[PDB]
Amino acid sequence: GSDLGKKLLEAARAGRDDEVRILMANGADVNAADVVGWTPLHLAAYWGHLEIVEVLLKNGADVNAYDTLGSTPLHLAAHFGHLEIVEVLLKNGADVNAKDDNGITPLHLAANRGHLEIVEVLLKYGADVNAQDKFGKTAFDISINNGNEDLAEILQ
Amino acid sequence: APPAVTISASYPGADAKTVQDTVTQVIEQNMNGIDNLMYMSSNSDSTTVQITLTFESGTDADIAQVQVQNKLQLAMPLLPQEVQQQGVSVEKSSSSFLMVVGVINTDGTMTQEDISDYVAANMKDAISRTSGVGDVQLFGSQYAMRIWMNPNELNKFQLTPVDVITAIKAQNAQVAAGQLGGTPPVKGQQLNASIIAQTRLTSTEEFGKILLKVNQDGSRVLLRDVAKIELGGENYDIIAEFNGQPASGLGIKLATGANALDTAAAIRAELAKMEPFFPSGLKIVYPYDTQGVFMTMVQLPAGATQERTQKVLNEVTHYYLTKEKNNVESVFAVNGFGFAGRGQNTGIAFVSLKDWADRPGEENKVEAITMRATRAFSQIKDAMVFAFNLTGFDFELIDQAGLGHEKLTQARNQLLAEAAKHPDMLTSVRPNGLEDTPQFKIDIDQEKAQALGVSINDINTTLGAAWGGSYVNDFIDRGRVKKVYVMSEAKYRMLPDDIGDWYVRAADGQMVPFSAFSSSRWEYGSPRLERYNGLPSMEILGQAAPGKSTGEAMELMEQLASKLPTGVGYDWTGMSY
Amino acid sequence: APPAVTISASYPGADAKTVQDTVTQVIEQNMNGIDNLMYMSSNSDSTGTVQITLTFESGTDADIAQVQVQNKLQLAMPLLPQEVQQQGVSVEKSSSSFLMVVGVINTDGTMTQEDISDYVAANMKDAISRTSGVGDVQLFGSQYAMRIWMNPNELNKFQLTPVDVITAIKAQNAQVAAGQLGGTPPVKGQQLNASIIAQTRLTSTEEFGKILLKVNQDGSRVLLRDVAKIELGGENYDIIAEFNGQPASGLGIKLATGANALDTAAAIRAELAKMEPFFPSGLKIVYPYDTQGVFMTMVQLPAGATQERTQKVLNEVTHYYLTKEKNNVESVFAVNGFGFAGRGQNTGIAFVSLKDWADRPGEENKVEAITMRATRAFSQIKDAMVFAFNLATGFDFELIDQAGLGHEKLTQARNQLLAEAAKHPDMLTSVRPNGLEDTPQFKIDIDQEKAQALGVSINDINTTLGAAWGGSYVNDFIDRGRVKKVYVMSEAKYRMLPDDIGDWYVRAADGQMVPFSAFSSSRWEYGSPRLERYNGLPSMEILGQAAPGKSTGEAMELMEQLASKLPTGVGYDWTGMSYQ
Amino acid sequence: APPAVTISASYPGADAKTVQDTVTQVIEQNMNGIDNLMYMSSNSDSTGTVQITLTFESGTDADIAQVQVQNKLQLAMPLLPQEVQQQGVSVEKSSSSFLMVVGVINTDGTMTQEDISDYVAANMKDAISRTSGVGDVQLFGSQYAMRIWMNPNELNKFQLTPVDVITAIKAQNAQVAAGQLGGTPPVKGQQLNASIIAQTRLTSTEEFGKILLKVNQDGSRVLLRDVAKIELGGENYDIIAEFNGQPASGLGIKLATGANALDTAAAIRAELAKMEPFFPSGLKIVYPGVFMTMVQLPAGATQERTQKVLNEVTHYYLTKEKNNVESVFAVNGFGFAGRGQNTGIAFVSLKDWADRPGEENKVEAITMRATRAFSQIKDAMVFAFNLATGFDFELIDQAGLGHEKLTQARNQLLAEAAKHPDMLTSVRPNGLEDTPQFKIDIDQEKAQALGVSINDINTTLGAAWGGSYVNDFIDRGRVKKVYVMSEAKYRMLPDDIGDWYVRAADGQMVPFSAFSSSRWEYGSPRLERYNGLPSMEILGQAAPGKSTGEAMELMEQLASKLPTGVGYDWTGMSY
Ligand SMILES: CCNc1cc2oc3c/c(=[NH+]\CC)c(C)cc-3c(-c3ccccc3C(=O)OCC)c2cc1C
Repeated sequence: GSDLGKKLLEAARAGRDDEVRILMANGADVNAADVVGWTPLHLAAYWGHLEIVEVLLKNGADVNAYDTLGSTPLHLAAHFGHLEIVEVLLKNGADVNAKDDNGITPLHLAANRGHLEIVEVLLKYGADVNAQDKFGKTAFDISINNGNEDLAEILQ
Repeated sequence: APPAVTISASYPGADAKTVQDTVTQVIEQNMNGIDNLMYMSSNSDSTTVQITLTFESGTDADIAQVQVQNKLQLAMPLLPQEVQQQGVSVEKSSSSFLMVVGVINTDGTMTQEDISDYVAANMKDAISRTSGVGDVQLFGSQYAMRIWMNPNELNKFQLTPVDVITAIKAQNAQVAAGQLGGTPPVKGQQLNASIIAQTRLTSTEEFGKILLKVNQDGSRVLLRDVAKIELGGENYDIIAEFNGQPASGLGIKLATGANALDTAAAIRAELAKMEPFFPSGLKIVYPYDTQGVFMTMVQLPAGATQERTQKVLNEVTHYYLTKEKNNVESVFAVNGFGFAGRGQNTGIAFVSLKDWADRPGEENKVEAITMRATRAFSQIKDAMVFAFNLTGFDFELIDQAGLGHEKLTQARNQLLAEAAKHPDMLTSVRPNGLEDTPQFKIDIDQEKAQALGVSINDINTTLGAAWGGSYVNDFIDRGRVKKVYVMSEAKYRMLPDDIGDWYVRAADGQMVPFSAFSSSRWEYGSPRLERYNGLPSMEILGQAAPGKSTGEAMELMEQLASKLPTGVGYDWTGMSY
Repeated sequence: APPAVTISASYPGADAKTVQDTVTQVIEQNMNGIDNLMYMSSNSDSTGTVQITLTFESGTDADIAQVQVQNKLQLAMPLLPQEVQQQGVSVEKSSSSFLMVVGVINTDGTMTQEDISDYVAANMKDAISRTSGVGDVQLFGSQYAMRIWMNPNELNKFQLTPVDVITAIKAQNAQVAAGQLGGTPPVKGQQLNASIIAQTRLTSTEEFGKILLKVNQDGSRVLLRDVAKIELGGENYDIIAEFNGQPASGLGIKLATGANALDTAAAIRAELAKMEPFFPSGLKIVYPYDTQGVFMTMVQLPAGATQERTQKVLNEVTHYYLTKEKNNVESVFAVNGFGFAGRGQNTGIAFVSLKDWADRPGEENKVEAITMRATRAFSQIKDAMVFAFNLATGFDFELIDQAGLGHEKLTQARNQLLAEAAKHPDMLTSVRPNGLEDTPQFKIDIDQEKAQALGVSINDINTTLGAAWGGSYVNDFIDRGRVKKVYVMSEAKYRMLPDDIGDWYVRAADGQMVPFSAFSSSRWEYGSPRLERYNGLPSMEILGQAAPGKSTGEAMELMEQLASKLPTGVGYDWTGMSYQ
Repeated sequence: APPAVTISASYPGADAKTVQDTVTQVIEQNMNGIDNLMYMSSNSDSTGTVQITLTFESGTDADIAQVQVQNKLQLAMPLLPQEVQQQGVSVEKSSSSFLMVVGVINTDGTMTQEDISDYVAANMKDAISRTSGVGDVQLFGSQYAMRIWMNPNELNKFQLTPVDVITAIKAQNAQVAAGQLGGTPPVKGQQLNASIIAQTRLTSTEEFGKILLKVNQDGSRVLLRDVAKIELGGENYDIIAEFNGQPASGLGIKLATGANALDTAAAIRAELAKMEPFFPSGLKIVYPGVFMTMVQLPAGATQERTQKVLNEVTHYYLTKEKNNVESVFAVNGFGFAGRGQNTGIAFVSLKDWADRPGEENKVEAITMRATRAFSQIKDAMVFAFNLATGFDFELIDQAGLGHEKLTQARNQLLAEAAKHPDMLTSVRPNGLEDTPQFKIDIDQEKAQALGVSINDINTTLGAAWGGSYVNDFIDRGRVKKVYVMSEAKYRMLPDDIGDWYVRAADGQMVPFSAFSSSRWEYGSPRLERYNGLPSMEILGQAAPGKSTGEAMELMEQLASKLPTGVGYDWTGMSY
């Protein structure tokens, strides 16, 4: 974690698009992690800053970065309802069936919060619908436990 | 001033939200039918709760306190058991210190840790009962018996933190056992005597030989065989120094309405009674007395460690002990305590100058020194370091429609963005609170926990005792009542991968690691949730730009606010009311 | 009048006798060594409520009286049932009557009464209660709670009890302190410092829906929604307001003893002005009672009377003002389930506001004539004691049990006194009891021996019975940012009739479900729904008016004579107007 | 005077150290933030009792003080044990003494002091405390409690413990909320609306006797009757009150600040004349001008022994001074600087000053004589007296030394005050001395090997030997307590310990003898603290021809010679 590393991580978090462009042109590591393994792409995917996600990826950011628990920026975007950013990440080669340490996939997360449009974009890009987390659970099982019949219908 | 009563409560190991939703909201919902209350504000930290009720100018501070204490007494049973046992305080006092009573050990026989317990066990209470003394803040902690649990050894003998706690409550008891020949007695009874059964334990020796279980062959598993046992602080958050050496002390606030000068003398008279009986080396030093003194505040960004805050306090101390030798008699510095609040990320330094007569020239007076000092400390990285003696504006952004913390933040951020686009009216419009930070979120899978026969109560006691600590009961240390705390030894509660080394016993006697029924991810949450008149809030400070007045700046802020998302309100408080 | 401190407690699911003997008596016994105390009275209701009123000398410092009363209350707090402590006992120092009513409607009809009452309770009530001068605040409605409406068939089908339900809800709607990573004392060099977030309070009907009750041996899941309906709904369903026939809620605001009526009303309108901008579309404040321009209407049916039956009377009363008095009456704010003398199912009240003084010319159009006409017209209403009045020479008689005679004998000795006062029209007109008559109650007896034989615990029986038929406050949850209560109760249809007792099951130690009828018996008996007390002993308050022209001293003097002839045990005292 | 507020709490069955380290210390630690406090002192004693006395600056509002003190205590109630909260911790201004004392007696010999006290509680006390000018009214006794007097032989016989009896009472003397038929919200169209009434509180000894403890496998029931004697009795039996040898109760009445004593005293006498027609057979009111007689037996001495001596005292006044004495009101278990089975105090009411003519029938002449007569009593100090030159010294533990070292230091100072009888005389402790006590250790290992729970052990011991306030009942429509304790004959001597059995996890009854060991040791029956630290009050006075301030300089001089960690401080009328 160097100085222009920290300047970027913080800037990617707050959505200051100008500042991200500035720091990129002065060689700021696009894979600067913080103490939990969050690259700027993690931060941007979490806090819904679409431009910065494109701009980082454009400057060669790791689309499949792991945090210290196995979780990728796609996971974050799927979990919190950031549709365009899900699309944009998967466009640049985001692993659709990435698993965190618990066996949790972006689909599991999107499913569990009932983010229906994200679920389809995911299925579209090759998303193993019979994936199981550590407790044996599919995105279907999740849809049943949440009484969410619109999703079970999408899952067929 | 307008008088302010301050409620304070605590929840060992709780987060801001837990605190807010089990304590803060509950107290606030019952603070009513109280005369002359202007407004009410509150804080809930990832440490602890402060509710501050500010009354109409002219109000009788005594009544405000009595009335308040009484409504809190009626809410007491709605609070969690853990909170009540710590004991809430309700105080009527100024929010600035009257003085600070430093305590050092010139022979170096006693550590920072030992000194603070001396102060807690022998000095604090008497000073606390001195008339004029509103609040007393210990710069350190009183000793507790610390049971530092080992999870490897606990799992070896199929015990959990639940077993430890159960045994500590059974074997560190004080039993009422009646009497021989007690009343009503049979005719001709000659003997009357007290029955003495178990008494509280007093030593590490004693706690260590608490018997946890007998194995099926016959050997004995004692508490010293699953834990390290030492006297150590109730908390470890606050550490102090006096000219760079280990120290403790008492921040003493003046009771609303008391004589400052008389209270100072009374405090001095009570300390004169104590001195004769100090251990060899202990010595009172007087680092801050209210043209003569000032403070220096240290805010690090939230998520900062004690170790890093100590680095910044060292540079602050160093500057006064080296570059300002001829003006500064002494620096009392405290890691973990800040002018506003507590936490691993803040600190304060009380500075005492040499006799006015030995600092000739306008460049060695208090204004010139503090200014130079702040200029000197502005060249410090990721830390707001500001030195000051003892008016812009004070604005609360209020959640008026159940929006949530995530949403109120965006509305706060949108107001800050707009205020930055008028440099000619508003300068440094900053938020007074803190930012969200990475926190570890762990889900208990109820299905798997049930399938394996693992109690949720045993799970959450295990989690919470190990990682946050748990006040079990009381013990007597050199004749004073003190707390017993069970918590994990530092090394088995530092990293995420350590979660999986804690085992919990199932209904069928088998050990089950947390890994088996838990799952975790990172997320962001608040380390300080604010409330203003019962509702979520965010305090924003700013000042009026040069050659422009308060009212115009306020009028602008009021206009900017009208253009915030639906359900976001505002109000003026403090100086701005 | 003289200053009064009021202790109010609530015990959900409790009958009047249980309330009295478990809450009231215990508090009462500590109410001594209180300076300037004239007298003390109290009611214990089968609505599960106590109201101890302590009345003081004139010129008594109300702040000091409240402190002295509360200081003594604290002696009893630890002896009160935990269920009472948790509801929050209150000590207040207000006038007995309202200063104003703040009404709330929805002009787009998009919010039911239940909704409106939850909005006022969660966004408006507290701020108003904190406003200075506000002695007491009474919500006409009830804040939402999470309602688990259990179905006993479904619970039996899966070998479950309400106890199981309650246990699962305490485990899975928990808010856990889990500590930190990198917390102090750290291992030197530690960089990471993060809070540990474990379970947090549930926020939605959906989250309660999925609470896991059991894994079956065949691997299928039993969720809370499989054995209950789940929804937001009132903490209780006893209080229903209307404004001009439309659904409403509101706040009855009483003035604090000694406070300035005009300043306090100003501060309320100030604090109401801060709220209005953030309302949901449709919501509106209205002002049906300010304090001749206004008057109330008391509505009291006999005990045992349902909510529906009181609603018909309130309908007939609202109808008279809205049809017959249109030219004078501006608004009517009617409340079912809350009346003058506290609360019941059998009680009600209407706040009536007239038009402008200058739109109502004639003596037959002023407050007196109107109230007279209304009162007169309502007198012909059957099975109801309705009268209308704005706000003098009667008496206030307490009949006291002073030899442990009991409630039944005291009723007998009351009636003897009333039937004798019936034979003295010359001196006494309308000697009437101020309280309620005994009504049928369902006495049930747990057979201990059969319970022990079958291996079922009494705690499990009594939790199953109380929770199903009375409700149980389990813990808190968080609704749109605010802390609120979670209540477990039977769905209405399974707690309506006596045969329903047998459909509930308790699980024994050996895993077998035992129906409630295996270990109980029941029979009808009578009993009180408002047990009165005076200066600590069981009492019955009798009201009356001196006969036309006779003085209250001469009326009082005969009541004393009549009372002399009552059985031994039975004394008397004078209260209210008749004390001085 | 200077105003003073007194916090009283009670932990029944508790010894002095238990009360100190569990209640007193905890309350002390929360007595901060209280305005105008000069000093604070407290005693913790073997009868289960704490007195904490906060003394305030002259001219301090004693009502403001009461309130600030009360609120701090209340905020600390959760820190105190359950059994202490349930007794009630009172905070009351202790400044004034009694306006007047009203004794109540029976002349038929048909009523115990428990019986009379219950009558006073239920028929007189409240009416009196409502009387014009009356503040606090203190009962000399309690109301009745339902007493369950357990039998360990009958308990073991049917394989039960006191834990079982307590559970059984909590379940069968219960009154819980059971809701309604057709309660809201109903099904619309509901006609029926009826409260459900399940168990109610029990009302009589009969109903407690029927409490079902268990059903044996042969069919037959075991009732609480079958293992306990059950009777209406007192809340506690530490004190015995006689008026001229007859059973007594009474009311101590105080005057509400503001009000007038002459008008209040007639107001009370009026109010008592009203009740006097309604009394049961032979119940009389008496009114005790007055001097006192102290009684003090040695360490370990019993109630019965103190009562023989009190009776002798009452007899001497009623015979040898029948011309001068009207009454002797005798209190056994209370005195100056004392509570306990070995202390007592007789209040002697004299006749009119008119009818005692001649210097030999005046108070001083009588008391001198009485003191001569009583000095010929074996194993008893008995001083007669009527209530200047003395001091009040607090020896203080300043470094956590503990009781034994603080006693050793008190002795060092007292032996030294003997050597200057020229300046100092009567240098003595105000307090009590250590005394024999019965230490019983539970063997943790043995209890676990047998499957005997420790909580079952400590409840069995405490419930049987110290008594236990289980819950409330309703006696003639009045809420009253229910205590479980052993019948007296099975909790008297050390051998009685082995009679008590405990059921283990497997079902076998295990005697106390199998998992406990015992011995005699010494310990305080009255521990003192001063400004929050352990203390020992020392009293004295200056000799002939010596000012009091000179004698103080010498105490201070010797006191500066004591072991390291021992300090002192001046209190009371030497402050
Ligand atoms: C002419 C009769 N005079 C008195 C008779 C008394 O009888 C008492 C009987 C009691 N119970 C009977 C079952 C109890 C509990 C306290 C009594 C006190 C008492 C109350 C409070 C504090 C101290 C004492 C007390 O005993 O005084 C010692 C200084 C008492 C006091 C006086 C003056």
